[PDB]
Amino acid sequence: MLKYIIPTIMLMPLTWLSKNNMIWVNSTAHSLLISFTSLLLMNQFGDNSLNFSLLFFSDSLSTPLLILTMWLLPLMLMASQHHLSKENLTRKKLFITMLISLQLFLIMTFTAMELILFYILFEATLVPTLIIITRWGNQTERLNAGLYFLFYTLAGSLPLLVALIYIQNTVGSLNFLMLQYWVQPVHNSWSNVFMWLACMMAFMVKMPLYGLHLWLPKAHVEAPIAGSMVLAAVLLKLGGYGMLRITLILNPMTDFMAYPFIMLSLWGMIMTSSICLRQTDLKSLIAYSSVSHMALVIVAILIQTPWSYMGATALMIAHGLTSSMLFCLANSNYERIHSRTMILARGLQTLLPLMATWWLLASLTNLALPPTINLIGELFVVMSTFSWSNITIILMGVNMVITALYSLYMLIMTQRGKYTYHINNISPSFTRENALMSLHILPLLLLTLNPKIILGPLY
Amino acid sequence: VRDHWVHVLVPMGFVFGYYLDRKNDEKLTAFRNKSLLYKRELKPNEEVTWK
Amino acid sequence: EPYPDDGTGYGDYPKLPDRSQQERDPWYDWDHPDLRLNWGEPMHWDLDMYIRNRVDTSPTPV
Amino acid sequence: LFLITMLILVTANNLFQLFIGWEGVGIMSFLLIGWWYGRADANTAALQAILYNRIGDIGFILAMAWFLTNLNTWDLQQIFMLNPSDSNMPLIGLALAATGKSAQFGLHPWLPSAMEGPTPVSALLHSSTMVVAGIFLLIRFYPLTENNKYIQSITLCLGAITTLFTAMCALTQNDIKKIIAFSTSSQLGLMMVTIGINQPYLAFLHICTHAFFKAMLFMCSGSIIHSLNDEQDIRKMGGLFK
Amino acid sequence: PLTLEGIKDRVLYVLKLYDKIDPEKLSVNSHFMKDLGLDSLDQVEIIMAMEDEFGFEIPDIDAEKLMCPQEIVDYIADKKDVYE
Amino acid sequence: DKRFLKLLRFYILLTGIPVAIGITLINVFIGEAELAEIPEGYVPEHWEYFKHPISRWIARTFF
Amino acid sequence: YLTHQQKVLRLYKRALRHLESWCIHRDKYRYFACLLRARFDEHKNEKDMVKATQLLREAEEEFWHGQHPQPYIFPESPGGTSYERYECYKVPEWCLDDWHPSEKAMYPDYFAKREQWKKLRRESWEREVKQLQEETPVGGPRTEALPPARKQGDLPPLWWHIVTRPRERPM
Amino acid sequence: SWDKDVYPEPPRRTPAPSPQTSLPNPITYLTKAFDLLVDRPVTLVREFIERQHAKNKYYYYHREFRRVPDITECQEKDVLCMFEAEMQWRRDYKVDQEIVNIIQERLKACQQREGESHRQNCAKELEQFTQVVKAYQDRYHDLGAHYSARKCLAKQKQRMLAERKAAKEA
Amino acid sequence: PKYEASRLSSLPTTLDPAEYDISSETRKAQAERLAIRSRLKREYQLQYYDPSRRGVIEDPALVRWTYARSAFGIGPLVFWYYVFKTDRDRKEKLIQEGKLDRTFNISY
Amino acid sequence: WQEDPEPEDENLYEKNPDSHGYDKDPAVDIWNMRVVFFFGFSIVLVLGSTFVAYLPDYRMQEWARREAERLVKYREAHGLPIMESNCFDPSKIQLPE
Ligand SMILES: CCCCCCCCCCCCO[C@@H]1O[C@H](CO)[C@@H](O[C@H]2O[C@H](CO)[C@@H](O)[C@H](O)[C@H]2O)[C@H](O)[C@H]1O
Ligand SMILES: CCCCCCCCCCCCO[C@@H]1O[C@H](CO)[C@@H](O[C@H]2O[C@H](CO)[C@@H](O)[C@H](O)[C@H]2O)[C@H](O)[C@H]1O
Ligand SMILES: CCCCCCCCCCCCO[C@@H]1O[C@H](CO)[C@@H](O[C@H]2O[C@H](CO)[C@@H](O)[C@H](O)[C@H]2O)[C@H](O)[C@H]1O
Ligand SMILES: CCCCCCCCCCCCO[C@@H]1O[C@H](CO)[C@@H](O[C@H]2O[C@H](CO)[C@@H](O)[C@H](O)[C@H]2O)[C@H](O)[C@H]1O
Ligand SMILES: CCCCCCCCCCCCO[C@@H]1O[C@H](CO)[C@@H](O[C@H]2O[C@H](CO)[C@@H](O)[C@H](O)[C@H]2O)[C@H](O)[C@H]1O
Repeated sequence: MLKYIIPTIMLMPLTWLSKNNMIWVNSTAHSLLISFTSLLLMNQFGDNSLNFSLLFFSDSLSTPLLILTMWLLPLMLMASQHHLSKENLTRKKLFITMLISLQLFLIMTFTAMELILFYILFEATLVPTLIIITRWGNQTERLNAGLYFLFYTLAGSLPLLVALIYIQNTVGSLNFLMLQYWVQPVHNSWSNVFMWLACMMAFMVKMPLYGLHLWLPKAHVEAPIAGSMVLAAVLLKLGGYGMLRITLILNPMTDFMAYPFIMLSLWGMIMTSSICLRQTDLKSLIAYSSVSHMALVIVAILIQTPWSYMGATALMIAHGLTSSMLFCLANSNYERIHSRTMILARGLQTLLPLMATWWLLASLTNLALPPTINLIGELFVVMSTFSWSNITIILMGVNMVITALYSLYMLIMTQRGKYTYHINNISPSFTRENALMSLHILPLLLLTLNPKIILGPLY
Repeated sequence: VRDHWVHVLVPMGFVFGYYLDRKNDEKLTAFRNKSLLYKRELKPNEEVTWK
Repeated sequence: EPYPDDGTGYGDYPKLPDRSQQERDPWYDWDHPDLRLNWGEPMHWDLDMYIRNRVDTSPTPV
Repeated sequence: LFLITMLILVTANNLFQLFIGWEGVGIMSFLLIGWWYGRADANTAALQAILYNRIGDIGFILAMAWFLTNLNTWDLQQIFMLNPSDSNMPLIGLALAATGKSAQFGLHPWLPSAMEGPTPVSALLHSSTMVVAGIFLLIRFYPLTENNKYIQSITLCLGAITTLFTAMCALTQNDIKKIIAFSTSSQLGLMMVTIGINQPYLAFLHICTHAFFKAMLFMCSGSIIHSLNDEQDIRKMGGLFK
Repeated sequence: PLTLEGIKDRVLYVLKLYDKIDPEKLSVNSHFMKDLGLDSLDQVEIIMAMEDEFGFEIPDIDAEKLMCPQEIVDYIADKKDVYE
Repeated sequence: DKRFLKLLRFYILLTGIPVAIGITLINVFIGEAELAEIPEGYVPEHWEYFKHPISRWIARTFF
Repeated sequence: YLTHQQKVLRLYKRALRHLESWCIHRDKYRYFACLLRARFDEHKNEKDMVKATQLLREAEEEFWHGQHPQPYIFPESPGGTSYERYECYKVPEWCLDDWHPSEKAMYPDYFAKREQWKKLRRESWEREVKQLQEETPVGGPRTEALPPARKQGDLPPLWWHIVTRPRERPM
Repeated sequence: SWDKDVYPEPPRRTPAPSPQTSLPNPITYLTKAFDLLVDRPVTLVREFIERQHAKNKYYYYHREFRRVPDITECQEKDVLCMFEAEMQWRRDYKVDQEIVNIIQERLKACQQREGESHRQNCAKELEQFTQVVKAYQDRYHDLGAHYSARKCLAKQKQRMLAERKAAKEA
Repeated sequence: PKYEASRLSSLPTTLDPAEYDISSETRKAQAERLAIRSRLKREYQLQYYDPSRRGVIEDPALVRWTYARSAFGIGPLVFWYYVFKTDRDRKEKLIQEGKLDRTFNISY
Repeated sequence: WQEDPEPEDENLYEKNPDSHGYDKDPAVDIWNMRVVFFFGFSIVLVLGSTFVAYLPDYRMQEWARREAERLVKYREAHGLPIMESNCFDPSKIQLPE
């Protein structure tokens, strides 16, 4: 993985040694080159994972998440450089450095063989993410958003550390390849019940599980655009990736331990989808939309079927592009009217015809129109949970209806109707913004032609 | 060139990273041509099956 | 008139009549004609439920 | 695009490809019903069509899930070959999906509301594209429904209540486009009745014949409306014979 | 395509088919109350015929103010964007 | 809006057309490999287990 | 807010429109419209205003019972089939400010005339604000009525968004 | 182009034309037009391409995996042996998935091919499909997303113990 | 037959008994309401008509609304828990007994 | 206190009507559009989509099919079951009891 670690590290001297007016050009250009080389990780085999060294490996689960991570860095750079234009040069370079350091931790997190190494990197992502929100958010309550985000995580992550160290003592190793062969069944006991919860609750908070989700809308409303993009697209999936890995060593106890979380997820997805129908902050609506989509991922992971794991992988990738695109669309309006209130600026299709098309496409993928990979992932989960219990189709189907309702409600409210009379600063869409939207949706739709590369190891 | 010398940094980082990935495989050759699956007789001009 | 003092969390936000925006005079020169609101007037707590695309409370002939 | 999504639906040989067309016509109808997007009632009607059709889509995904779980397939060829006898659940799902798509009683109001769209939309929506898709889906599955008396009884009564209720609504409507829309709902109910008496090929013949004169009636109403400067109330027409 | 003269011709044409108005006394400036002796019930019926003549509604708040043919011509011209 | 779509079209076609032409020439003049039994005593290279010339170039160069 | 006279006149118009929805045919409507008018003319000279209010209240109870459930609506009136149909084509005039110079070059005459209006607006604004200050009592406006211009060369205060509003059929 | 034994088709029986009308058959003239205007130019382009292909004949091979000891022969926790056995079991699992896919393709082709007589004439395919699905279900069903040769063996031994008990009670 | 108002169908204004008895106190209140409306209208209009203004006219009423709004918990989880748990216990019991049909079920 | 007033929002189009929205300096703005469009669309999306389209048998699903065809041919030619229930030979298993 050094061919990705080192050039990512070199982005830092590139940014600091660039001419003052070239920092965005150079960092964007070279981060795109790193993203191109990331496609060499597609050398996956049917039986064995791609095991580079004693520290790093890449299977079909981590590879799509790696590609998404390195694709997202140039997009965040493009999305950030406008609202940071007045920032002084050193603080701009520090901002870009946080984004680069976030990529560094993320690609190492997704490729670590040993689970303590994954833990340290998994925890290290907190620092630049917290700094990005509290330093470069606009509003007063970004400070509280940082503390909620920080302490929700550490409330779950410290028990995980204790469990991980306990598991190594008992088993002798935390190398994930070793765990596949030395794994032993988890028998029933109160000790194993708390081992299970310690192994899982940290990832539940990240997803976030319904009932542990209130940090997320708080974080999004305060974060700058790049913060929301990485948070929605990658940082949530750290918990999804963590669960997909650690469930290996939790059988058969997951059989009955999953129930309360499945109930929270299955009911939570309806609750959060309904909440979206009444949200007045556009960013908060997209944040609640993520909670609803990630509830499906949690169910998929917990029921542990080949179909559910494939759906979970596709849903995680598909949501990452879709939700990141929606924050970018929401942010493009915000950079004109300086408000996140959804009802403030209406009828924008009359004023911004092509941005209306991007809104339309983002909404269509959000409601999982066939054959977008959004639907492929959702459909696979719906398929698998029906076998788990046929009654789940009722909650799955109802959630589909509500998702279509709030997705299109977003579109109708902001883009259709009459334009607000007094808002007279809706300038034409910039090339940067149109490129940013298209750099989300085009790869997302191209993945329809070859979905297999996002379906994960169970494919 | 003082104008564009910084544009070799990430490309050089990739070459160095590629080279170090290859050197690490040289430390993991304990089973080269020894797995039951792939073990064979060396070809006449072959020193090692992979490198 | 505020909402009744409970833990519900309305604070001092006024309790306004539970009527749809469809019931407002369509001929009056509203600052927001699509919503039938004037700039500065207090908005119903459930305005987003009472827009013309959603819940209608208009009198019915039956 | 609306025509293309329909031809995907009609030529589909597996349920996933059919679902692509199913949802495609749904979203194209959303875009065309809400053509005049500055009008709140147009946006409301467009979203209403999405709402009712996604309720019927619950049936579609149920049938997809049953067929995969129990028959290991989404291909029509394998489903008909395995010929399940306990087909109550998959067919109830298909009937629900047909009820939304073909505006049968219960999920019926969206079809008359769809008159918000420009008249050519109504002509194509009601004749050769969206609304007959629900009927077409059930005709595609006659190898299963012809062996299920319980499913036949359900579709029979659903069509009967539909054909009578919507024809009764049409008796008093004053908007010319709504009278024709309720005529389509009633004609759809008759098609559902034909499915209920185990006459799938007759139901299919009515789809074809209906397309010609229903699309003509809309085009004639559009001719009148255009000549009367967008008047659609029949109480303000009259004396147009010559 | 409406014209200021075209609108005026049709407004007076309608009024000249109203038995309570004598077509000889009618001009564009005739007040419906002071010159023609009509009442406010009559005025409501005149506005209704204008709505029927041109096929659009004049809201009650505006209609009550239109007391002569010229004010109707002005009102119709303003809502239809007729400048000639 | 029109300028963006022209730029998008130009930069997609800037390499798209050369790649589309390159694929056609490779298919026409090099063509695909033909399946054969492994000759007795022959050890194929790992990239000789793939049929399309671009695929076996990818396997040879990068994988 | 509405006078008694306004309420009676509103009811008469509303009653006549619903009666037409029922009658449909013009000859039938003419007959029943005259009968309806005679019901209003009967109590035209009622000077007891408590009795007059009773007459109107019963009349409105009668109207609610006898109204058409699907009355005729003019196509572009609120609730009609063409209401707001053309809003999507209405584009505010400030949007032209953002036109690219090559787009503006396609209409040199139009954009020179637009500059004169923008100059007229800029030079008038201070006098409009001043006129409104002088004519507004201490408490502020008590009604929404706006005044005319009082001198020569003055424009009626707050005219721009009335005068330059989109055409009803803008495209 | 493919093995006719793997993907069999019965011999085809096409009736000869037997016109009972003096009117010309439009399909016959469209068929001749299609041959002249579509097939021949298409065939000419293809023959040029194949001529280029014959100048550069090169081969690819189907990879052969030697057999290695199964998980049954692996000492507990001996990852070097377990690894090779696990990889072999995973390759076999993918192969068995494609064996089922072949049999399902046979069944579906027969259903379409036999038309309104499929229910009777596709019985042999239906039976073969029924058996392979049962064998496939026994091997791999209910293992879960974290499947392994170990879990697969545990299932077989559970099945073998249930079969030994039932035979004993008989 | 009198009108019965409902939550989703209001009393018509022409049928409302308080619309025909308007006293001096009621008229005074209406004037006070019109005065508040007119004052806000002028404040809005002086900005909306200002030729030099480019941007958004911030509405404190809108801000108060979003601020106020941005400021049945185990029962359904328990209910759904017993629905799915009861269903899966029943299903598991039948599979162990062989009484559930899974003849062609090889996708999960 | 003593504090600066809030700056007024700036429209990039007023000074540069040809702005791509990347930078106030037109030369930098044009360069930044070019790298994004070239490295984003011309390289990663176009060449990356081509690279993915031609991956050498991603995860052996083509090899598996060929191998399945070889085994189905062999087993049917020798009167063997297409597939056996048992994944592992019973002879190599010692059951408990
Ligand atoms: C002996 C062990 C220590 C090994 C140290 C090896 C590195 C030594 C570097 C010495 C040269 C430092 O160079 C000095 O700092 C920076 C970047 O270089 C330059 O100035 C910089 O200003 C801005 C950034 O703020 C940019 O335009 C650009 O990065 C550069 O011009 C100075 O003009 C140069 O005088
Ligand atoms: C959101 C959080 C969700 C939390 C979900 C909580 C699930 C609770 C699971 C309860 C079962 C716990 O595990 C249970 O522990 C006891 C320990 O005494 C074990 O039982 C053991 O102790 C008891 C003593 O009472 C003995 O009778 C028994 O012989 C012995 O084996 C059980 O074999 C095991 O089933
Ligand atoms: C291995 C892959 C590496 C890919 C890296 C891609 C980075 C692309 C960045 C391009 C940005 C170029 O931006 C700018 O263009 C020209 C280059 O002559 C120069 O601009 C100007 O510089 C001096 C004069 O001042 C002249 O020599 C030059 O002719 C002139 O154009 C700037 O010095 C450079 O900063
Ligand atoms: C569309 C642009 C895509 C750019 C990326 C692809 C660039 C390179 C693509 C084609 C490279 C040439 O393709 C290559 O040609 C020869 C066939 O002549 C093959 O080579 C094989 O046959 C040739 C003889 O013909 C001999 O060297 C030998 O028998 C064997 O190695 C390679 O296995 C094939 O991969
Ligand atoms: C999505 C595309 C991303 C593109 C990113 C571009 C990064 C640049 C990577 C260049 C790597 C070239 O690396 C070099 O290629 C040659 C190809 O002859 C390989 O050459 C070797 O390949 C195999 C290895 O068993 C054998 O055929 C033989 O040993 C030799 O030919 C070398 O093993 C490799 O060191």
